Amino acid sequence: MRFGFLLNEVLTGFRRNVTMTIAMILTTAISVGLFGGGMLVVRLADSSRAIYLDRVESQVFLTEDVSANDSSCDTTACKALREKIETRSDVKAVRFLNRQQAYDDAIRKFPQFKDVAGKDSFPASFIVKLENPEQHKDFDTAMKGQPGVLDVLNQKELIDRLFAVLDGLSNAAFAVALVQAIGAILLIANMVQVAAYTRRTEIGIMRLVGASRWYTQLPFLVEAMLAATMGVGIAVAGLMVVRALFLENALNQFYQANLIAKVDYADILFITPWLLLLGVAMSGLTAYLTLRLYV
Amino acid sequence: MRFGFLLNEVLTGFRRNVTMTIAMILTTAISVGLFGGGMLVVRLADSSRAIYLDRVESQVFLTEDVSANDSSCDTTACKALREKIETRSDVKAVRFLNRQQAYDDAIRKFPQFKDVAGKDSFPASFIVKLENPEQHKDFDTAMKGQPGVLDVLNQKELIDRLFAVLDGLSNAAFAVALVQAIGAILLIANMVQVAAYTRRTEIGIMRLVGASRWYTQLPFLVEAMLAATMGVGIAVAGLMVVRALFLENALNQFYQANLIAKVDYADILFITPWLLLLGVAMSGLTAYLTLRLYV
Amino acid sequence: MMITLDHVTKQYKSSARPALDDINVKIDKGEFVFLIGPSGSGKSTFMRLLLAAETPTSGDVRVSKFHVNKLRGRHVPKLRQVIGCVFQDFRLLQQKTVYDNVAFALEVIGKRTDAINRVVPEVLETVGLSGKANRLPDELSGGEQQRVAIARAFVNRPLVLLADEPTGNLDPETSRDIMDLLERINRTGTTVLMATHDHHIVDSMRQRVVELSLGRLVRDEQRGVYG
Amino acid sequence: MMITLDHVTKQYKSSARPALDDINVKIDKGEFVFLIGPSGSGKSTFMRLLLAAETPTSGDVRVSKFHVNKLRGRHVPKLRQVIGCVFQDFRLLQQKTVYDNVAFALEVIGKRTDAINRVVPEVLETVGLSGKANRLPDELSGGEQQRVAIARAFVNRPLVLLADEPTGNLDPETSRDIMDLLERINRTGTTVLMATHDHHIVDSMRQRVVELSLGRLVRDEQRGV
Amino acid sequence: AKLNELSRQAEQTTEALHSAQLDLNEKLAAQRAADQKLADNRTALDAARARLATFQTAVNKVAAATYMGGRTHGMDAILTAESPQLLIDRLSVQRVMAHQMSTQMARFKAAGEQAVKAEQAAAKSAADARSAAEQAAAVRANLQHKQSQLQVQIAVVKSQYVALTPEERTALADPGPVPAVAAIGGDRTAVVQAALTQVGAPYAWGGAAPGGFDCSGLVMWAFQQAGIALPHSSQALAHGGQPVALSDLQPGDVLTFYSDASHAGIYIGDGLMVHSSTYGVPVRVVPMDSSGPIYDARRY
Repeated sequence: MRFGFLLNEVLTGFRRNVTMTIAMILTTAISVGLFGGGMLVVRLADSSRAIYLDRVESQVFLTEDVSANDSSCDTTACKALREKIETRSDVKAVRFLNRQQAYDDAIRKFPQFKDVAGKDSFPASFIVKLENPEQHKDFDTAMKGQPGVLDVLNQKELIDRLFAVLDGLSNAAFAVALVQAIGAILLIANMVQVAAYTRRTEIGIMRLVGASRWYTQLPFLVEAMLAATMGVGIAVAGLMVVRALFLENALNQFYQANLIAKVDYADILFITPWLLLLGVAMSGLTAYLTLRLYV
Repeated sequence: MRFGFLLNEVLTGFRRNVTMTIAMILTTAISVGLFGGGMLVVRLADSSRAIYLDRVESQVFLTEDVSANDSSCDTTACKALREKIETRSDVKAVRFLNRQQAYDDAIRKFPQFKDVAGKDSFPASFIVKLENPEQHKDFDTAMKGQPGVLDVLNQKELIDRLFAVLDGLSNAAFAVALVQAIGAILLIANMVQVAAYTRRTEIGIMRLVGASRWYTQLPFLVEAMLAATMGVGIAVAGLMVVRALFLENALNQFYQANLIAKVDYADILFITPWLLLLGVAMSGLTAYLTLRLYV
Repeated sequence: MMITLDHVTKQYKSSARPALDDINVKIDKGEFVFLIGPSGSGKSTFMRLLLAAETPTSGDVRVSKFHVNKLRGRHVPKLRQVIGCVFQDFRLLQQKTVYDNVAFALEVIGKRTDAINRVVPEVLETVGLSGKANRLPDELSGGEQQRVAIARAFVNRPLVLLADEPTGNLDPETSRDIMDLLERINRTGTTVLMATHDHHIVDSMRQRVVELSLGRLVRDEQRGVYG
Repeated sequence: MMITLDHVTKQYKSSARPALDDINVKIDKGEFVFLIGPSGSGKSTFMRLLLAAETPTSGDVRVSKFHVNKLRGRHVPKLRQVIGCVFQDFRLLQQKTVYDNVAFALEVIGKRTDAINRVVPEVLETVGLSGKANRLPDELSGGEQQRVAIARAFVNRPLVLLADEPTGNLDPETSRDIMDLLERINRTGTTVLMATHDHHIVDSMRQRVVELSLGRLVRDEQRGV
Repeated sequence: AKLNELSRQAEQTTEALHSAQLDLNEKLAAQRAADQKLADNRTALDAARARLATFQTAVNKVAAATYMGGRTHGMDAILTAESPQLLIDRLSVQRVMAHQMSTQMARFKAAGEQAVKAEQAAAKSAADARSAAEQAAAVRANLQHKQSQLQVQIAVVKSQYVALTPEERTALADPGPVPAVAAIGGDRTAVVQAALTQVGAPYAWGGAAPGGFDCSGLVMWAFQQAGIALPHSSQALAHGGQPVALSDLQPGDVLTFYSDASHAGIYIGDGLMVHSSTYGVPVRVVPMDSSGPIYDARRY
C-alpha cells in the first residue's frame, strides 16, 4: 500500500511552511469552539425548564361581588361554579382560598408595600394542579365568561419570558460563530495555493510519470484531513479551561439555591462526536474541489 | 514621489488576489470586536456599580415622628440610638442622612422622579457600616422591633451577584480575544510572503539598477493599513448592527428594572479612538520587521 | 498500426498566424531523428502535441498502441507511463539523495517495493552513471546532473525517450562528452526525438534533419545539414 | 583612478578554489573582453564580486569610485545607476507595454516627467523598435524581447554594460542583429563585458580573451582570437 | 309758539334714558350670569385641586415605597430567591403589585391632565369673567353719562315751562276738539273710556301720572286700563309690534308722528291726531297734516 513513504513525505510539508501550520489550527479551533459553546447553553436552558415545569399551579380569579361579601364560598352561586369545573379530567387537587388570608400573605412574603396597597384589591381564587402542564391550552379554551369568574391568570407561565433572555445571547454566539466559519473556510483553499508553490519541482514530474488522478492528491489532502483533528481537541481543552476558571464564581452560587441545571464535564464529551465530524466535514470536500478547480 | 503614481499598484495587488486578501479583513474584525465588547461591558459594570451599596453596609431607617422634625441628630431618641449600637463589637461607624439629602440621592438612584415627587417623603436612614457582613442577619432582626426603627435593608449575599458574572463574561471575552489576536499575527505575516512570491520580478528589477530601501516596502505596507481600516470600520459597524438587531429587546426592560445604567451609541463612539489606534500600529510594526529579515 | 501522426492543426487563434498547417508525417521506429527548427515557430507546440496535453482541434494523433485524441480518465496515464521525456532544466530534488531519485518514479506507478532493489542496480550503475549516488546534489557539479536526469527518464525501457537541448547552458567542450552518452541509447534502437537548433554540432553525424518555416514543413532530408 | 580587483580568496562553505587565486587585470574605456571556460570555473561568482553581491574575504573591490570592500548599505545603490546587466528571462511584464516597461525602468528613482519623456523616443527607435511601444509583449515576437532589456538598459548613462549569456538557446542567425548593437554603443566610448562559452564567436572580432578553470587563470593575453 | 325744540330735546333724552335703562336690564343680567358662573368654575377648580392633592399624596407614598427596596420588575426576583417554591409566589404577587402600581400611576397621570385642562378652563373662565366685568363697566359708563345729562335738559325744559308767556296764550283757550274712539279690535275699549281725564290734561316729562302725561305716558296709562303692557319708549314703539298697513283703518293702533318717530301716538283716525302738547298747554287734537313725515305704524 506504500504507507511508510506517505508517513515520511508529510514531514517535509510541515518543515516547509512553518509559519502557517499553527495559524490554520488556531483559526479552525476558534471557529469550532464557540459554535460548540451554544448547544450546552440550550441544554441547560431546557434542563432548567424541567425543574420548574413540575410544580406549576393553575390559578383563576373571581368576580368582586362574590368575593368582597364573603371570604369563604358558602353561597350556592359560587358553589355551583366551584363544584362544576373542579373535577373534569386534568385535575389532582383544587384549593379554595379566602380574601383576608390573600392580603397578609404578601406581608408574610415581605414587609414591603404594606401601606400602598389597599385591602380591597385581592380577589378570591382557586389553586388547581394539572397532570400535564404542557397541555395548558385545554382549560384556556374550557374557561370563558361564566357567572363568577372575572379573569384567568393562565397558571404560572412567567418562566418562559424569564429564561428568554439567554436565547438572544445564544443566537448572537451562533451568528458570530457562523461569520467566523465563513471567514475560516477559505483558508483551506489558501493552503492548496501556498503548498503547491512549495513543491513545484516534484508535481510536474509526478504528473508526467503516469500517476493516478485518484492518487495524485492524497499528499495534498491527508495533511488537511489531520489538521481538523487537533483543532477540535484544543478547542475542547480551551472549553475545559474556560469552564474551570471563569464560571465557578457564577454557577456555584445557584447550586445551593437549586435553580439551574448544574452541567459538568461529562455531557461536554457526549456532544464531541457531533462536532468532530462537523469539523472534519468542510476540511475534506472543499480541499478536494479546490485542487480540481485549480490544478 | 507623490501619491499620483502609487494609486494603480494597490489595485493590481488586490486584483491578483481577490480571494486570499479578503480573508485579511474579517479575521482582524473579530479580534478587535471582542476587545471592543470587553471594554464596553467593563465600562457598563463600573457605571452600574454606583447604584447599589458597597460590600460593608446595612441600610437602616427611622420612624417619621423623629425624621420630619429635628433634621439634625439632636433629639433624645437619635442620641440614644446612635450610642446603643456602637457599644457592642459588631459595627464600625454610623453616617448621617436626613430628608435634606434624602431627595437628591433618590432622584440620582431613580432617574424617573423628575416630576412633582414632593418633599418630606423619604425617611431618615443614618446608614451603618460594619466589620463582618457574614453573620449579620441576627443584627438586622435585633434592630427589627426596636421602638423607633421602621425596617432595614441589605443588598449583599447573592443580591450583588451580577458583578460575579459580568466580570467573568468580560474575562472570557478577553481570553478568546487574545487567542484570536495571536492567531491574526501568523496570518498577516504571510501577506508579504505571498506578495513577494507573486511579484518576484519587479522587486528584483529596481534592486540591481539601484533604488532606496525605504521606497521598496511602501507598495506593501499601505495594503495592510487599508485592510486594518476596513476591518475596524466593519467592526464598529458590527456593534451598531448587533445591538439594534436583537440586543435592544433584552436591554430595554432593564431600564424599567433600573438595575443597569443608561447606555447609548455615544458611549460606543467614545471608545472608537482607542479601537482605531490598535490594529494600524501593531500591523505596521509586524509588517516592518518581516521584510528587514527577508530581503 | 504504428507510430504515425497526420493532419494535426490545433488552430491557435487570437494571433496573426496559428502556424499549425495539419502536416502529415510518417516516421518509423529506429535511430535518432533531428528536428532543427527555428525558435518560436514549431518547437514547443509540436512537442506538446504528442505529449497529450493540448488536444488537436483537427484530425487525431495515433501511436502504435494507444489513441491520443480518444481517451478517458484511465487511458491518459497508460500513455503517460510509456514515454520518457528529457528537458533543458536539471529538475533535481534537493531534499533527498541520488540513489533513490531514479527510484522516485517507481513507487508512484505501482511496482513491488522489494523488486525495486532488483532493478535499481540494473538501472543506476548501467552505463557510466554509477558514481556514488549518496551525495547531496547541491554540492555536486553541473556536469553530472544531466546524467541522472536522463537516468530518471530511462528506468523501465520505455518506447519514446525524447530530449530537448541536452547541452543548453553547458560548454561545447563537454557537449561532445554527453553526446557520447546520448548515442548509447541510440545504439539500442529505441525511438528518440531529439530537437535542438545547434549549427555545426549535430552536423557531423548527418542524420534525418527536418525544419519548418511557419508551421509548414520545409526540410525532410534523411542525411541533410543545417543552414 | 584606474581601478581594478586583486586577490580575493572566498572559501565560505567549501573552499576548493576560494573565488580566484589572484586577479591582475586592468580596465579600459571602450574595452570588450570575452571569457571562455567550463561550467565548474565559478564564473557566476566572478560577476557577483563586481556589483557587491558578494563581499570578498580578502583583497578589495573598487570600480572607479571607492574601495567597496567597506561601504554602508545606504551607499550600495548609490553607484548602481550606471551599471547594466542582461539576462535570459529578459524581465518582461505581460501586463505592461514596451513603453510602460521603459518608463518603469527610470520611474523608480523619482524625477519630474517634464524631462523624462523628452529622451524616451530618442532611444526607442535607436535599438530598432520604431514605434509599436504600446503593444503587449506576448503579442511581440521572440526575436526582439532581448532588445527591450537593452533599450531600457540605456535610460541612464552607459558606463559598464555587464553581459552574461545574452543569446542563450537561440538561432545563430538571429544573434547577428544584436552583436552589433552593443558595438554601436562601444563606438560611443563606454566599456562593455561579455560572458559566453562557445568558440564560434571567439574567432570573429579578435578581442581580449581570458580563461578560467576552477579559480585558476589558465591563459589570458588580451589580444588575438 | 316757539317752545317746540325744547320739548323735542326733552323727550329725546327721555327716550334715550329709557333705551339706556333697557340696555341696563340685559347689562345687569349679563353680570349676574358672570357672577353665577364665577361661583361654579371656582368650586369645580377647588374640587379638582382637592383630588389632585389626594393623588399627589398617593404618588408621594408610592414613590417613597420603592425607596425601601421596592424592586417590582420581576426578573430580579431570581437574585432574592433561594427556593423554586418561593420564586413562583414572588412572581405571582409581583404580577398584581406591578398592575396596581401601573393603574395608580396612570390614574394620577390622567387626573393630572384633566386637572391641567380644568385649570386652563378656569383660566378661560377668569378671562371671560374679567371681560364681562369690563364690559359691564363699559355699559355702566354710558349709563352714568345718561344720568349726567338727565337733569341738564330737565333744567332747560323747566326754564321755559309754563312761564315766559303772556296772557294772550292764556286767552288762547283750547282743551282739545275731539279725542278718539279706539278699538270699541275689542280689547282696547278702555283707551277712550277714561278720555275725560284727557282734553285738558297738562304735560309731564316721562310720566304716566293721572294728570301728568307725555307721548308714551298717555299710551301706557290708557293701555293699563286694557291690561296690555308696552315699554315706555315711543321710539321703540315704532320697533315693537307688527307693521300695520296704511290701507286698513281700524282703531286702537299706534302711529309715528312728528317726523323721525319722535311721537308714537295712538291711532285716532277720522282726520285727526290727538298728540301730546307742551307743558301747561292742554292736549290738542290737530290732523295728521301738521307735522310732515309720518313714516310707518305698528300694532299695540
